[PDB]
Amino acid sequence: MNTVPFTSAPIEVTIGIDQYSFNVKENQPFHGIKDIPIGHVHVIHFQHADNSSMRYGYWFDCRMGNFYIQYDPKDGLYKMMEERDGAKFENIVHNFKERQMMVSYPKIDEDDTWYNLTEFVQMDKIRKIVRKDENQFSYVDSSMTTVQENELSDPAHSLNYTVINFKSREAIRPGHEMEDFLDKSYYLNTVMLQGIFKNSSNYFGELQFAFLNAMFFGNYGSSLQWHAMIELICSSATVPKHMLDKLDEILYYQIKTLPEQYSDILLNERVWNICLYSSFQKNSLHNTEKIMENKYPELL
Amino acid sequence: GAMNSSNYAELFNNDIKLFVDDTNVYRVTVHKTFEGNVATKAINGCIFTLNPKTGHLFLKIIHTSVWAGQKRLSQLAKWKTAEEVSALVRSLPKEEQPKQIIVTRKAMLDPLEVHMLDFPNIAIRPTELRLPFSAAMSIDKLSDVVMKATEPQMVLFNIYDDWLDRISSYTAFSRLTLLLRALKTNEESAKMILLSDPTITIKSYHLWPSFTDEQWITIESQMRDLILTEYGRKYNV
Repeated sequence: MNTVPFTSAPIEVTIGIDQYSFNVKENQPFHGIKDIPIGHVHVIHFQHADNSSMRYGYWFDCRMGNFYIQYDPKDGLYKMMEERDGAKFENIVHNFKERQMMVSYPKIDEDDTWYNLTEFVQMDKIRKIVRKDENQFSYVDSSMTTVQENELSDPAHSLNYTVINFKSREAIRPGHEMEDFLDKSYYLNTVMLQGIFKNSSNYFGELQFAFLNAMFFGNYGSSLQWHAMIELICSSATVPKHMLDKLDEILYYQIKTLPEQYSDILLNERVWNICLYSSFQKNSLHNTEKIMENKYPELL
Repeated sequence: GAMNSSNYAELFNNDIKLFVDDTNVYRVTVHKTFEGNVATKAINGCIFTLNPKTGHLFLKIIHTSVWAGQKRLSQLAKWKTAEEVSALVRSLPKEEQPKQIIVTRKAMLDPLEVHMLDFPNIAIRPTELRLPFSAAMSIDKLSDVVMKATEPQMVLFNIYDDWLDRISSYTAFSRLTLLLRALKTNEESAKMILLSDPTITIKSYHLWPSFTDEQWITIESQMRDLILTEYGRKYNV
């Protein structure tokens, strides 16, 4: 189990750790989160009590270093930092636990929720989407635009998701215009899977990282990317049997975890009615369709 | 963006553009079979591609053989249209390719866009206008060349005859569409009106009668009267 200590908490803030969150009061003696399951990626995120705008946070993996939070009063935010002195870090962690100033990552043992939302998410792939290679952890926030969005301004602070565009030369082979635009299997299986992602696990991981950025930061471009990756598959007549069964699980947990009140801005009506009822794959997402009908019948 | 009554005079500036109308590309007759089911029989059709500034019409004839062995023909027909319009553009000198293509039905946007990917700087636009180009097969000489075709074929016309020698393209297009509107709403009456007088003929190289300026005025007034009468009839107004 791992620990992320905080130096202090100088300002009132709601803290998230994966799908959990806690309110922390200004200068409350709060010094970090313990018991964080090793083995997965994690995200620790922030919403100031004063600015309900700009949710921001950090994706990280405890196997890649000792990470801690410290508020910066020049930049006005909780910053993730890495302690390179292992001994110094055990020393702080042990002292705070002894003083019991830390909340415990509150995992229910039956619950695979987080695993199921990050199964294919790798930290090495994250750090290519959020390029900032002097850091082992990755910063994301509400307002960061994607590379495709930048095309239709600052590249250091962009999300470099894989560009999908149904009306592009990439997606459409000359002479198979109608075929390739109605049946995207070529684009999914040769261009994207064999071409760019190399395997379905990397595809699935980006899909999953995109949803979680949409859900946790309300990142609009990340929601766009998520829905594009779903549509590409659902509009493909030929998809490995193993990918469809894994997608149905992937989406199930994503729909299951979403805040009910956010279903209006996080779920694109068109894409879901297409995938569930019109596409090639309309009969192949049996768990996803059942949970959508029972939780969000209005949207369909 | 969409073409509508507001940006209507853009059609007559010097930026090259084409209308595409696909309504007569896939044409069928419906009939009963011996067992008493219903079957369709396709007939030859056409793509109505038109430069409203100059009157040049590119009449691409769609031979029934194009459909042989295909499914979902009404959908196929939108993709064929896009394929043929693309081939036309590719066939034109650069300085002649259009800067815009206006589709008369929003279903053509996606197929043309896909087929026009090689021409990113040609803008594909829909329209809100209710243009009557589906009546183009009420123009005898056009219906004849489509119905007599024995293979795929492209045939060039000027749909304004020589009108532009005396009127602006604004006025030419308005006469064209008033004419086609009348043919659409009551074909028999419209045609009666154009051809009642045997002494006014159609030149071999023309589509319409060689009316004098004054006679065109009587004609246009008759077509208007026709259209309004048919409207009163349709709605009991």
